[PDB]
Amino acid sequence: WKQNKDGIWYKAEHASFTVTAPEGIITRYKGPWTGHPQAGVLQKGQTIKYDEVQKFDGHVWVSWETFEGETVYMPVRTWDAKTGKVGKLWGEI
Repeated sequence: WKQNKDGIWYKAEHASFTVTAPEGIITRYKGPWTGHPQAGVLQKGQTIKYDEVQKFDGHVWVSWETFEGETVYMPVRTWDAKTGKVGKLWGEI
């Protein structure tokens, strides 16, 4: 794990994620923060391959690049910054 200037915990990791959340997962642009503009919604059953994992804004995120070259961040589980406790995974890896 490594932390950048903004306090975003990131780590390299190459794996695939399949969304199992009933109502899908909302994706964001720019970074792993709920306040960033929405990039779409990944619905149940859909799978993506991420190249980096982040811990920020009370969640664990996975990121990847789209065909268009934009980086998209997706939350995958809750994260308590003060204790490090992580919640249920919203999909399979």
